[PDB]
Amino acid sequence: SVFSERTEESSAVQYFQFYGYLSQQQNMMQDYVRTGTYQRAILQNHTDFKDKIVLDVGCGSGILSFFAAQAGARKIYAVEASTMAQHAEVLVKSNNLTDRIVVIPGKVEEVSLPEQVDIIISEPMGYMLFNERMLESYLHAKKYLKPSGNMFPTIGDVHLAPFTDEQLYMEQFTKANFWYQPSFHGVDLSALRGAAVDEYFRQPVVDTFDIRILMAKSVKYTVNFLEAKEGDLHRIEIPFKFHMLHSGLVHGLAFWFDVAFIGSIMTVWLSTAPTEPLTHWYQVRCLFQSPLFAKAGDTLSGTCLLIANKRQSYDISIVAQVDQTGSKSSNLLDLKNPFFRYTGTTPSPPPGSHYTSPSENMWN
Amino acid sequence: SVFSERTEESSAVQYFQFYGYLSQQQNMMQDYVRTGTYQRAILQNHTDFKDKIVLDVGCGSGILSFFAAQAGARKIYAVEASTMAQHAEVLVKSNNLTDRIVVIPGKVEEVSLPEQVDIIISEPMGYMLFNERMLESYLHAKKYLKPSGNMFPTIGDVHLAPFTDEQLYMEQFTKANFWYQPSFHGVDLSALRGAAVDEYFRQPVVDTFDIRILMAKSVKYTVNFLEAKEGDLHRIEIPFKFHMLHSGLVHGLAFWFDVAFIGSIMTVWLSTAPTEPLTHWYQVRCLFQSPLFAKAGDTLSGTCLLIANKRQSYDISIVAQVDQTGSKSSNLLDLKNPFFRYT
Amino acid sequence: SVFSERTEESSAVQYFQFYGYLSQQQNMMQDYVRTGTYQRAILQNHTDFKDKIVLDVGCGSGILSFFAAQAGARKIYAVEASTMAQHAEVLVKSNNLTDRIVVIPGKVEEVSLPEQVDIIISEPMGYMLFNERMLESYLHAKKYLKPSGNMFPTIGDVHLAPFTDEQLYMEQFTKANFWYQPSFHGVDLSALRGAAVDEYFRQPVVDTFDIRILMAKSVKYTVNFLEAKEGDLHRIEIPFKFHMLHSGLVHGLAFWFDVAFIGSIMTVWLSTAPTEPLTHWYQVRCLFQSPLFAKAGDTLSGTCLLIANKRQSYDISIVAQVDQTGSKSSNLLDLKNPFFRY
Amino acid sequence: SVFSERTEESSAVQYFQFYGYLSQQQNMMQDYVRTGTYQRAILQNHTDFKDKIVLDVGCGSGILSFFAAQAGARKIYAVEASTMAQHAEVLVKSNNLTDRIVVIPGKVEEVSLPEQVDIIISEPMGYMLFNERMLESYLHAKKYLKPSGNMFPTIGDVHLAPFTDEQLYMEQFTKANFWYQPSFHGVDLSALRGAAVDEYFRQPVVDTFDIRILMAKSVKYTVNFLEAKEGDLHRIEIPFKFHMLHSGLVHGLAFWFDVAFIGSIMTVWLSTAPTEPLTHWYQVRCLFQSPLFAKAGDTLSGTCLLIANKRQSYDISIVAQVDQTGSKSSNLLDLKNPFFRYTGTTPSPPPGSHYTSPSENMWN
Amino acid sequence: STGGKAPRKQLA
Amino acid sequence: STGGKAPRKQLA
Ligand SMILES: Nc1ncnc2c1ncn2[C@@H]1O[C@H](CSCC[C@H](N)C(=O)O)[C@@H](O)[C@H]1O
Ligand SMILES: Nc1ncnc2c1ncn2[C@@H]1O[C@H](CSCC[C@H](N)C(=O)O)[C@@H](O)[C@H]1O
Ligand SMILES: *C/C=C/[C@H]1O[C@@H](n2cnc3c(N)ncnc32)[C@H](O)[C@@H]1O
Ligand SMILES: *C/C=C/[C@H]1O[C@@H](n2cnc3c(N)ncnc32)[C@H](O)[C@@H]1O
Repeated sequence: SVFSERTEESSAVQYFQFYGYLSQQQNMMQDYVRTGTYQRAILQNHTDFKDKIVLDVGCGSGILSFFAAQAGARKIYAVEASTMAQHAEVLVKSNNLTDRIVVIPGKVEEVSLPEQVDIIISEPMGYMLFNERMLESYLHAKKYLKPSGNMFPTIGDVHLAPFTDEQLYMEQFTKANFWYQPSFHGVDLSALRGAAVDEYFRQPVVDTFDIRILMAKSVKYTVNFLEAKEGDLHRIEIPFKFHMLHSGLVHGLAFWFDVAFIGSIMTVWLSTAPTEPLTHWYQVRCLFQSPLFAKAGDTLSGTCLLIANKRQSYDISIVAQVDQTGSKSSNLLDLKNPFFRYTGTTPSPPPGSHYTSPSENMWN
Repeated sequence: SVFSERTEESSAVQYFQFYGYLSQQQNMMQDYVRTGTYQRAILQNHTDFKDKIVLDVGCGSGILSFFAAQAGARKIYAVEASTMAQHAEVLVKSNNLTDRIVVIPGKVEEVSLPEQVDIIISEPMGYMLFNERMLESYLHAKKYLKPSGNMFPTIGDVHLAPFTDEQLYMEQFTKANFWYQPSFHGVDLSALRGAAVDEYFRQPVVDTFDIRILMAKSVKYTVNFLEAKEGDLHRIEIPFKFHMLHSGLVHGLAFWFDVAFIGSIMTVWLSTAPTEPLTHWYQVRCLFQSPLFAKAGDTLSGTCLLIANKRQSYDISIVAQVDQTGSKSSNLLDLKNPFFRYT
Repeated sequence: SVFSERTEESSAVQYFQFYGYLSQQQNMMQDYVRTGTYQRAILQNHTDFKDKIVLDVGCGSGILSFFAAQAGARKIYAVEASTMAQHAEVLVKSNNLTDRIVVIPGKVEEVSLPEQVDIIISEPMGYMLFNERMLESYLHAKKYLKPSGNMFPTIGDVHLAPFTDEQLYMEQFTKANFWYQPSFHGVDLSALRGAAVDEYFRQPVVDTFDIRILMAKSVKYTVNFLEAKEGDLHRIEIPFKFHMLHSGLVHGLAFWFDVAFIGSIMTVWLSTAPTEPLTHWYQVRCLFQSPLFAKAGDTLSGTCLLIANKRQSYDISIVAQVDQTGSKSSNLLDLKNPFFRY
Repeated sequence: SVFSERTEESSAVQYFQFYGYLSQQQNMMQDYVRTGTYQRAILQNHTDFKDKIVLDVGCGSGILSFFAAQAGARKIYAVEASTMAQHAEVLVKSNNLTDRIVVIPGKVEEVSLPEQVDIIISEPMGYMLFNERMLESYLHAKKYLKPSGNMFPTIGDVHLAPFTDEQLYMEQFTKANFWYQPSFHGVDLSALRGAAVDEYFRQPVVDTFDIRILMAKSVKYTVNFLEAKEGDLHRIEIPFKFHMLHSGLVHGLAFWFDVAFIGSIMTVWLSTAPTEPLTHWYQVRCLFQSPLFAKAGDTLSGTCLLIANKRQSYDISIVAQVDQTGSKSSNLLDLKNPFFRYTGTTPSPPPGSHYTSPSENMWN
Repeated sequence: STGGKAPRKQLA
Repeated sequence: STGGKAPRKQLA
């Protein structure tokens, strides 16, 4: 099968075991921005569902299929590969919808649908959009779509922007310096300090931040799910040419993504941007091994290359240079092994952001 | 191989990938109680190591081997199945101990040692002692132990005691009751509430607590590593009879463990008790889906049964009843997937 | 009689037995907000009583008739159906008011008055206003009211507002979850947990709370006693459209009421609001079996439907939904059997 | 029917409505002394139930029948007149005991059993034992009992003892003095003060207390349920002759009760005495209209006469006198309308109970 | 009446 | 590996 070919067995076992837990379904369902936006996108575009045949790829508990049913769908085929397909079947029965929602356990690449559908719905976005590689299963499912059928979501936008965060960068060496001591209980650990530094820099950072750490307007890479093919996501090349709005040390690239539900009545947008309410996707930041000094007006150019791997993730290659100086930096990161840094605190703005006296603005 | 037979491939890949990260070695090493206690147990029993041949099972970074070398060991075979073995080799060279510490990559069940050893050292304890099933690898390595050989640690004591903690129960109960809603965005989830409760309470809770919440003296189950067999840990039956010291609701059983280094000079203990300084093992609590009400003087009896699974952990079955009232609780927990509550 | 038709006999016996106890009259009398507000409303509007003929519906000890007498009434017919009519008579004589206050034992639906009256006074308010169904007896008495006669109180406003109170919800939920146990002394009770939840949450909660737990401005349902007919109270429909001012879990709806005495000199209000001094009516909260999640700016809409029953109370139906999400909560409550948490 | 004849319909409606509430079942079930003692009495006398036929009069939720089933009963007929009979049926099915527990809705005076039984179980005790008049239903059920059959409980003991409590007595006039006011909002209420005093003194007090307020050993009036008949409870005459152990003012009589389960193996006691852990029955106290002075050694003699009424309760008539001085007092109380005075605090001992210096015992 | 409303008293 | 353990992150 297409899925087994591109996926290692061990990775698939852990993956679908995770999604078999009701607690993980709850976590996603309780993301109000996520679940609420999907409901609005479907119900406000009721003409795209009224008396239509629907395919729900990776339905989980089936919540998106119930929204399609609320919109008037005649038949909904809810495909799910984890053992959550059982729990979804129970929900379909308890909600008296067995005549309109058919749960099909198994992988969308391996099951059979009795007919073609008018619209496909799914929530295939991982963090940084592409993690988990479920977008390819979502695109694979277009083999069941009628010629003029729609897809919810319809397009996806990944945004990249350079950031400055001296604390984040320096924290990598503070952690690795554990190994830079000559007598840890009598053992010199210093020979491993470089390996520790390497290990931390291969990890993307999943958390949030104040948008004022961004040093340039974002660049946008768009995937059109109506047109894209599975193979388009095996190698994702994202060139960028950032025109610096602020002067400082560039420590890496920040990533967020938006999706759009282009319906007949309206287009609904789901955004994970740092300017929007926090979602369970947060944002993702990839450090440079060495910071790049840029002054306002300079151009930071380079490429972000994502190479899919058989662990349902991507190997990230980032290269960037300040054109005016030729100073270059790079990094290689494993999208599958990010560091979850979120603490729950409100992100602090970069120092040096006060342009008027804060003391004069006490009491307002 | 013995390991591959009792271990699923997808579990071993993830398991040894986890221990290949230097950050995880740092987490264990920085546990000063664990690392300091291991060192003192070895150095104070230097006669058990002086000019002896040592096997280190799962040496990781090799820290325990360096302690054995400090104690005067003549030769130390440091077996490690993760890619951490390469980092340990770097430390052996950089510490100028290539003549005394030999890193042997691979599983202790699939490798070949050039000779037998006088003492085996290891840190194979997981959460609730038995998680990860590395105790069986530690016992398996006895194939290389000399008749008169020793084991560091020598014995392991797992302790059980009933606790009361209404806050912990209501946290887990409230989470599961998410699936009691009849109209989540207009969808009736209530049919899955029973399944949700089963799932959430299948998770043992890893964190620390005060001895005050314990309602009776602990019961102890001992594994003597000198004389136990690999197969002895496939099915672990822990009967208990708790004489309640306080009245109230029993919300479950709390677990912790001690290990003892029975050396020739002295015996040194490493404790994860809730009355002792915190270690990276914390303590473990298995909640009842429904608490049992007990009076002071009552007896809470039952059995905690651990059945090893092919994911390098145990399916836990805890059955308990208040003898005076016949109120019974039956629970099944997955030791592999605990809830880490420590904030 | 109108009363016996709408009232079960066992309910009427217990009802009027309750009000025959002097201790229960003391409880109401000692409510200083209630008693002092009534007196002030009557004495300040003395022109509405000076040389007038008065009817006091359910006079109990007679306290309100004494206020009308203080205000200058010529004759006051004090109707009381409980045995308290005897004690009221004792007070009329001991206070030397036999020439002005005439106690008439019996139900206002069944007695005969020698003449029509200029003004009717009464304290027929139950908790949540409508309990006891005495408002219908108060309105039924208008058959004795002259065309342009007045009524004290003149109007009644019921207020409802959504509230959040996790502690209250968990108390009632925890009690009901006693019936979730699978081994109570070895007996599996869990098959009754649903019935338990239905029973416990069928009880309205009578106590007081702080206005901060309210998540939206209240809506108001008004009964104009001058215009209303007693049949109007058999089925009371209260639609509501709440604009949520705070995000969080809506655990139910809180209820309270105000009444106005619209006199010729001034209008006086008696309020049981959670922002006002406590009265013996407290406030009333109907819990949802499962709370609704709402965001600030959302609209919580639904209908509160009160259907009168033969036990001198109402079966309460509350259906509410968060419009933005379609999350709905339906509940049925017995106003006669509340849970007194205070 | 025997029940309808002796009971007013108004009382029966409110009575059985109250017992149709699961919350009231829970209150009784959670009384550990009461529920645990019943369980111990049944299970420890297992021979009295093993392979026997049982009748449970007023089974409520059926909890006592489940205990009899745990003891080995072959057949149990559980009669309940409230709507709780439905919930008991649900529990019988859910516990897989439909073959061994038969729930019969209705009053034990009006239902028909298919056969006679070996043992009757019930919990027919109200406060002061006799309230509710359920003991007569319990005895009426002996028409289904085999000649050699047993009764659980087997006997009941009502205990009476004189008490001194100056605060309780004075409180009656403090409450009544609300009416001794010449201008309550301009109204002279004083003419009703005597009626308020009469009203409070007709109320027994349901409360607990410290045993040191008792001034003499209790007298016990025993009802042998195996021998007594229905009519024995219509008029209950309890003479007493109290040998005063303490000198002081006697303000009334305190009541509690015990029951015994006389089984073939052992006898088990359920006591509501003030010396035992509190039960939901608490204790009951009836005041005299005037206190009686008594010296230690005197005899306080009189009668407590309980006359059953059609409201499932008793009119109580107490007359007592101190023989040595002829001082007499009396009172008439309605057992159906007690004042629930329990507050939740530990009952304080009467003043003047310290025979050693409390200051010398602060540091015992 | 109190006994008509509550035949059995509440125990905490 | 954090991704193998949790593809989707926890939102309080
Ligand atoms: N079957 C096996 N054979 C060899 N090593 C194993 C093994 N099972 C687990 N291990 C290794 O044993 C280590 C346990 S953690 C202990 C590390 C080190 N001894 C210290 O105390 O710091 C892990 O690094 C793991 O990779
Ligand atoms: N249908 C009816 N006819 C006459 N009296 C009634 C009645 N329904 C209720 N009542 C009486 O109305 C009274 C209401 S409470 C007592 C109010 C009194 N005015 C005071 O302030 O003290 C009760 O005494 C009750 O017995
Ligand atoms: C972000 C996860 C969404 C849901 O989709 C499910 N899922 C992933 N991949 C597949 C395939 N190939 N077929 C069916 N369902 C799939 C995940 O399990 C998750 O519930
Ligand atoms: C004190 C507990 C009484 C229980 O018994 C029930 N009950 C009272 N009276 C009768 C009669 N005559 N027949 C059957 N059950 C009766 C009460 O309802 C309560 O459960």
